[PDB]
Amino acid sequence: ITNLCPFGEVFNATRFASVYAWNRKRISNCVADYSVLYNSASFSTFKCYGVSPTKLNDLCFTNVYADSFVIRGDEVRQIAPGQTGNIADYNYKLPDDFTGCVIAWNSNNLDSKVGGNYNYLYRLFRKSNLKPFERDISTEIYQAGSTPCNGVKGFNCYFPLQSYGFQPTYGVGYQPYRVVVLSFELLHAPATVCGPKK
Amino acid sequence: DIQLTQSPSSLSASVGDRVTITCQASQDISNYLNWYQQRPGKAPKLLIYDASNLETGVPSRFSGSGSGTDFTFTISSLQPEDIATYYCQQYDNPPLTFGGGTKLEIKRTVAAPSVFIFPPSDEQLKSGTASVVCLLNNFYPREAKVQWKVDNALQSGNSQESVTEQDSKDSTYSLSSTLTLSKADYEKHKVYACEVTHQGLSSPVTKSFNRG
Amino acid sequence: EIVLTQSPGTLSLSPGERATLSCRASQSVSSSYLAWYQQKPGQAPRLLIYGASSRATGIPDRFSGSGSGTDFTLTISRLEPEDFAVYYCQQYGSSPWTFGQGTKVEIKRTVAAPSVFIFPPSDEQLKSGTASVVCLLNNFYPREAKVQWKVDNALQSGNSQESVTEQDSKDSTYSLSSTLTLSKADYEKHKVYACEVTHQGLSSPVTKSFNRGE
Amino acid sequence: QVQLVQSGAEVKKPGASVKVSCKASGYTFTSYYMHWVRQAPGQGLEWMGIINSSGGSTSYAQKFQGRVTMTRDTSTSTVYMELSSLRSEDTAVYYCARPPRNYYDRSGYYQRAEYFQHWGQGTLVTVSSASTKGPSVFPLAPSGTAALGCLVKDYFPEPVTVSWNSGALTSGVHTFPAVLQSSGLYSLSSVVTVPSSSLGTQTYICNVNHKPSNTKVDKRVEPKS
Amino acid sequence: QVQLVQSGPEVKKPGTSVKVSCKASGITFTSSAVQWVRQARGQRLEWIGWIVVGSGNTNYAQKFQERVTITRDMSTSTAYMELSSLRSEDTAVYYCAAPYCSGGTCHDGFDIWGQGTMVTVSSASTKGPSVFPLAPSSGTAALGCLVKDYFPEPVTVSWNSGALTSGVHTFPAVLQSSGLYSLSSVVTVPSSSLGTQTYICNVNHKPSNTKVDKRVEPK
Ligand SMILES: *[C@@H]1O[C@H](CO)[C@@H](O)[C@H](O)[C@H]1NC(C)=O
Repeated sequence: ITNLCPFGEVFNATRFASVYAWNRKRISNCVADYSVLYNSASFSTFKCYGVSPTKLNDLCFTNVYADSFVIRGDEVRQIAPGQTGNIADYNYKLPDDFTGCVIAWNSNNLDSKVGGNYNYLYRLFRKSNLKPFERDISTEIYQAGSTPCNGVKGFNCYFPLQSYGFQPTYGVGYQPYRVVVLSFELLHAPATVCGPKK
Repeated sequence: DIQLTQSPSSLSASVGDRVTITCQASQDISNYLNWYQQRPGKAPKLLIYDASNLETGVPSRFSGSGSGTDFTFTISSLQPEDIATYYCQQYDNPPLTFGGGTKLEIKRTVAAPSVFIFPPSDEQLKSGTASVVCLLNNFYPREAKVQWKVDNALQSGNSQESVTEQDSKDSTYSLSSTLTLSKADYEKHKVYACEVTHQGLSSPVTKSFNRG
Repeated sequence: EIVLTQSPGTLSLSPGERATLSCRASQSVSSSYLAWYQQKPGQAPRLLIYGASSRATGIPDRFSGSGSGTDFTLTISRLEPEDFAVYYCQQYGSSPWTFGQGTKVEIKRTVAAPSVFIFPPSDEQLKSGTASVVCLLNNFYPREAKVQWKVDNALQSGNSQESVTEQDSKDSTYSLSSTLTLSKADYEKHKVYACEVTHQGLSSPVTKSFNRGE
Repeated sequence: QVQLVQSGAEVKKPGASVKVSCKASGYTFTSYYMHWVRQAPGQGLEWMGIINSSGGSTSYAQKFQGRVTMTRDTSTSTVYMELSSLRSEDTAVYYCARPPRNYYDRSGYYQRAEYFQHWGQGTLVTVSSASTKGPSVFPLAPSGTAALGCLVKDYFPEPVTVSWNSGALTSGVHTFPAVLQSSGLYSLSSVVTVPSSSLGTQTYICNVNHKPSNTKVDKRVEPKS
Repeated sequence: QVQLVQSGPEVKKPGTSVKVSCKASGITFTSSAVQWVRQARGQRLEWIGWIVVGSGNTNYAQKFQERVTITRDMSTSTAYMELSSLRSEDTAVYYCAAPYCSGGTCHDGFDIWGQGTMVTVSSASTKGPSVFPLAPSSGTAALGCLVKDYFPEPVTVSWNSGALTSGVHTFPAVLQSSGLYSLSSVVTVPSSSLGTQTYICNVNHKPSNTKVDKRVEPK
């Protein structure tokens, strides 16, 4: 607990990661002012589990984690405990006992292109579901059958990543959304991230 | 408690049509209303939550709307596997309550039944009872008339019918009728027949066997 | 492309023997990317073998597959009358996923004499102004048969059409239908209609005849 | 990978009690509420109550208050619903249902999310004085397309499960709903249509399971000769 | 019940397009792939091309690359094959095929096939068939039906709504020089059943939407 935690770096970053390669910022030894988050009206999703956001300035934690990525709007519902889908199963999984906040806002003006933004990708094939907070960035050919693929595309041998190709669509559910997930860790250790009141 | 009145109780429509069922609450329940689809014999499966949100994995053909007291649930392109009973459920105030349900049926082209007849097994004859089974396979519409004839004598009071739910693939039904007699009564007669009357048959179709 | 040559073009064997079909590729193809299909008449292809040696689910043991490199073999031991079909090999490890030309597996049988039937045109068809006479040859083997239409002991030519079915899956026989088409006037000008069947199973040609109006 | 697996169908005498279990797997058991919903045969759905899997606090619907007890065992990740003084109206399929977690919105307000995303397979509870009876399985021998089947007769209570060739055969299978005979015993038939040519080649066996009596019967059905 | 079901037969004027559907059931569609193959009458199988359901990636044979478009609709688990610039050489039966898949695992070969869709491309119009009885004469007798003056292929013929199948022979149709098709479907029955048992032939022509039930009586 010393200087202020750099939340604006996470939220106002020029570029966001692909969901399959989601970014994580580890926040330690600072004073965290969450008022800039829960007093803003720009967010379309703001859901906290195990904690109320209006109390965050009065709480202390061992560490805080800020995960950021981009997904489709109709996929934001999958960033929640117990959910399923391509994002939750193969790209970014929250734990059942999650303590934190999920914050998402429409980023069509930033991440959409008339010709499509193909810099943003998601994992489409995987042998098994991701464990909570697991990151998988491999590009190995997915083996759909029992025949080894030998790193070559073909029948039952598919590239595992697929691009969103974000465009300025008509339905908001198809547009890109930027997501920040705040995780509040509590261990048997001194607290290093505290709200200004503490 | 808050009572949820669903309408209609049941309905039928052809493949491809748009279907809109409604759920009305006794009091104000905001938008905390959910829609489940229960296929025959299985647990209800959530399709719409909070009156408009499509559950992950649900096809886009399903939709919902409403806030307050009146709610609607809509299927855009009716599909063969949409055959189920649909329930609305509120959680604005305990206790949680469900609607009365809406049984959705599918219209298709008329298909004639295939009729088979089964004499009693010798093993069952050992027990002192005879069961004759008449099977109608893969027909539409549901209505059919199965008439048992023993030596051309029309039988009533000694048979029971059971009809399957609509098949999720071909939208047809199947029916089984069982005629039960004692071995003494069974051995007393020769010709056992079941007669089937259906919209898909110009004339009734009889399948019979002789006990010999 | 990869060229798939099947051998031989046609295969005639008696039931109980062992049939050996060869499939050759212009270049090497991975074994786990070669398949054998069996297609019966009026039916879709059925996956017989996949991976050049693995049987699809529910496929009998009398079907076997082997081979590697540029040569693959499908062997049907204990040949059965229902195995008359066209058997295809397909490679699906390199685009385009080419097929073989197919091998026609036919069943040998004892010589069988056809049963000859005649049907005069119905009154319903006469009221329409056209007459069709049908001669049916039922359950004969081999395929080679000769059908001659005779109207008032006059041989007909250029006015009859024949149709032969595929080999039966049970008794391995063939069936033929010959249709003679005339106008109302031409049909009513004549009296006696006969079709003559010449076949290996008949000592002499068999004529089946009817008299118009009787 | 979430699974709610419930205990088997049971018969209980009137005035007695029944305890239905629901074993949870594939998720952190203590992180979710567990609800119980029952369905009488041919009727609608009725909410019974809710239990906190963490601390075991419960809240029951008024019409079941004093008659239902909801418990949880964190060691076995199992939730139990116990209903006493059983009457005929209590004959129903009982379900454990799991909704997602609740959450706080931007304003700090607690928001509930009681929509049931997971269900158990259900448990049929029959309230009757009749005694359990195992079924008798009889063949329905066959004759294009032929049809064969198995007749499962004189059992109690519901249900029985019929598979064909140990699950290998599913196409063309019709298992008809049971009928309550005049003798108070249930009876159903399971039929399947097959190609005629397969009559002399493929073997057909029906496997019938009446769990409430621990009855497993394998019956080979062959054409009559 | 695991099946692939295709759309019914189609008649299309030359130069137009045809869209064949292929609906999947019993399978994890999202992990599978669909290949489309064509077979001309009395010919070999011809590979058209395939699609990966999850990604939509397609790969076509060189002959169809400029003419075929293969798509899928995952909300209905239905794949589609569209053929454009239809010429008389496109008259054939078109099959879709897919491997069975358990969620993530898939079978290592195309083991599921559709029934096929017969597509005829020609300038002739669609004409319904006329059905006439070939009545048996007066220890085994023979009867049948004549299906005359229809276009295009195919026609389906059953007897007693499928109850009678032994001894039946439905001959392949022959195109009578007028450009319409003619076919005959016969069956042999014992000579003691003409005056007692009734026989009806059921003919269906889907391209003209014609269902006919003709009873055959001995004269
Ligand atoms: C991002 O920038 C906007 C405008 O400059 C500001 O209102 C907002 O508070 C910033 N976000 C954070 C987390 O500081």
